[PDB]
Amino acid sequence: ATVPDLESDSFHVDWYSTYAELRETAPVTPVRFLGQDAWLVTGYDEAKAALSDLRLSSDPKKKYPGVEVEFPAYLGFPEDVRNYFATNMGTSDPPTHTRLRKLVSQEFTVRRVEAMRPRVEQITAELLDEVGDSGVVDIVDRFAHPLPIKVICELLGVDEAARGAFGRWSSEILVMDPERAEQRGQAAREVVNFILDLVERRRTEPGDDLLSALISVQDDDDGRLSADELTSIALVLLLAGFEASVSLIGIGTYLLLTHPDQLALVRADPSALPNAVEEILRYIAPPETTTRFAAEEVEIGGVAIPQYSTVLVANGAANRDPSQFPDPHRFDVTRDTRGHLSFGQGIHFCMGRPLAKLEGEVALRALFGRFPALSLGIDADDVVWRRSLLLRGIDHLPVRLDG
Ligand code: HEM
Ligand SMILES: C[C@]12CCC(=O)C=C1CC[C@@H]1[C@@H]2CC[C@]2(C)C(=O)CC[C@@H]12
Ligand SMILES: C[C@]12CCC(=O)C=C1CC[C@@H]1[C@@H]2CC[C@]2(C)C(=O)CC[C@@H]12
Repeated sequence: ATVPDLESDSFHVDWYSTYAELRETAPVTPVRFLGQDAWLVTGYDEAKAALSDLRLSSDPKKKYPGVEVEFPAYLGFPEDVRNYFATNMGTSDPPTHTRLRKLVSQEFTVRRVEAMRPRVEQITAELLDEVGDSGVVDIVDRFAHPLPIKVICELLGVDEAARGAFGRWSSEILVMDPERAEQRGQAAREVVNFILDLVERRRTEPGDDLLSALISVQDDDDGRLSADELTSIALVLLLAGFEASVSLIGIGTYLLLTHPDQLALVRADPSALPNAVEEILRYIAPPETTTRFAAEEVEIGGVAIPQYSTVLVANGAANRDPSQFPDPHRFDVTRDTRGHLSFGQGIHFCMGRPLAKLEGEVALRALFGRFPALSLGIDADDVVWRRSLLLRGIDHLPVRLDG
């Protein structure tokens, strides 16, 4: 009786209360979203199990007898555009996933990330030098946002008259509003056109960047990446490379400001920063929801999910499951955050974890170390949270530098 509609304000206003209600009733339940029926998984155990079950595919390009596969993330995307966004690690199942991840991991390494620490510190310092030292500034527009973008552009060899453009496109693709569908499909074409030009430019003039590296990358047993895989991989690395990092820095600043106790704990011991980052991700996971497609009938938590169903694994809800995390609504930077699902679970585990932790640690440490009297420019209850189950974040965060 009464299936929940994920488009309602209950999933965007104090949404975590709605998750607890649902999980209590049934960790696995049928819902409606973007006009289609789906199953949402709010339980921790149920979420881990689902992400570990390979009968739940991550490939939207797959064709099934009399079935039209529709992953919500692709609302309004023309098919040619869809395939450019969907021919990479996160959009492939083994054995394709296996080789794509192997070829990329040869170049996208911890060594390459570590060598970037000096540059990310410098960029952080510059951005902070620019905000001044007094008044109210949107910490997102002046810090949280440009920091991750500069780092990903340098890593991929993207430049000046390009950056900032994909910011607005990214902004449109982040939300699925049925009425803005084609405007969504349009920004998507632009992102693609940009990438196509970027890769060809790099083929013509290779450098020390990661993208040049991926173009030459080769393996004896796996081979090389096709033009399409290369273009799709560059697209996801660019997009996923900065968007969630923005959410981490913005939500994190917001969190520490509203929990003075935890902020004091951090300023005191810098060695407590790393776990603070983990607790911020656990508390409000940017990728609140992850999508899977049931290639076969699958039983999740005693519930049979019919074949060909769309499954929304709510990573965000699972992180606040009381049986896994006691007092899940208490933001505690000292708690064991082991096992949260914010970077995924299983084969599709986040390849970008090292870079994300680097940015969050360096950013927040630099932010709060520089502004000891930093405070929220607005009332905590007035902070506008982005309406997206795909990726949570704060688009505007006014803070007072001097207090
Ligand atoms: C705040 C940090 C981030 C969070 C919360 C995050 C979260 C995730 C999650 C939840 C997944 C799994 C998605 C699924 O199972 O369908 C994932 C996958 C992935 N992430 Fe991250 N991520 C972050 C930053 C990054 C960065 C900086 C990059 C690097 C360019 C990146 C690259 C990827 C890629 C390529 C995958 C696909 C992995 C695969 O399919 O094999 N991520 N990430
Ligand atoms: C989790 C994630 C990473 C960081 C970020 O900022 C936003 C997202 C949401 C979309 C995810 C992406 C990871 C790569 C994924 C799985 C694909 O291959 C298609 C969907 C896409
Ligand atoms: C999460 C994300 C990151 C950067 C950004 O600016 C906006 C978005 C939302 C659309 C995501 C994209 C990551 C790549 C995704 C998952 C695809 O492969 C299709 C939909 C698309």
